[PDB]
Amino acid sequence: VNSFSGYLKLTDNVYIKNADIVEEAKKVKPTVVVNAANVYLKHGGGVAGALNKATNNAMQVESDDYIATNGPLKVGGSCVLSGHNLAKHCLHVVGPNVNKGEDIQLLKSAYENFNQHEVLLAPLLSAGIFGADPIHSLRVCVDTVRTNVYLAVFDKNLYDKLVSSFLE
Ligand SMILES: Nc1ncnc2c1ncn2[C@@H]1O[C@H](COP(=O)(O)OP(=O)(O)OC[C@H]2O[C@H](Oc3ccc4c(C(F)(F)F)cc(=O)oc4c3)[C@H](O)[C@@H]2O)[C@@H](O)[C@H]1O
Repeated sequence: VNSFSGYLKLTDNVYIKNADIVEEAKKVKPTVVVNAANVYLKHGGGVAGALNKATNNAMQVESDDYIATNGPLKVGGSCVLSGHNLAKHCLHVVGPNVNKGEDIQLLKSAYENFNQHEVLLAPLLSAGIFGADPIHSLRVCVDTVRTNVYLAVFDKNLYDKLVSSFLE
């Protein structure tokens, strides 16, 4: 249905809201919801952990099946799997793990996957356990994605810092 509302428009195509991406998915019912994944699609926490939990582990079983057939993803790569009860499709995207020393330029490649989809509900890739600077991730998203991206930022403190950092 893609009935997004409450988002602050940052650019022609990038929108931001302070919300839980799970809550937004069940209110919006988007065509595509983005997961901030690892290369093994092991959904152990953060966005992935919340999305998986909202699918009742169904997302995890499907993801294991994908990994069993294709093997781990590449950092910066993606794969289109089922959205289950949250969306039509889930676009799993692997941002770089900057904490481990992975190349942050792979964050451009990660966001580039967004361009194959007309509208996405998405988180800030690599901005959590992967330790990428939140402002930088939003900048690469803005500089990279040309389709319509609705970013759900769970943390209010981070949301206010991104809005003022961008719209100011
Ligand atoms: N519900 C939400 N809705 C909207 N936005 C949200 C939401 N929740 C977070 N964000 C925000 O999204 C942005 C991205 O953060 P993420 O950490 O989800 O993604 P990432 O940085 O690209 O790293 C990718 C990895 O994370 C996941 O693995 C883990 C594993 C363990 C933990 C643990 C702990 F078990 F070790 F303790 C604590 C923890 O907090 O997170 C983990 C992530 C996933 O399997 C992948 O391997 C941040 O700005 C965050 O603040």
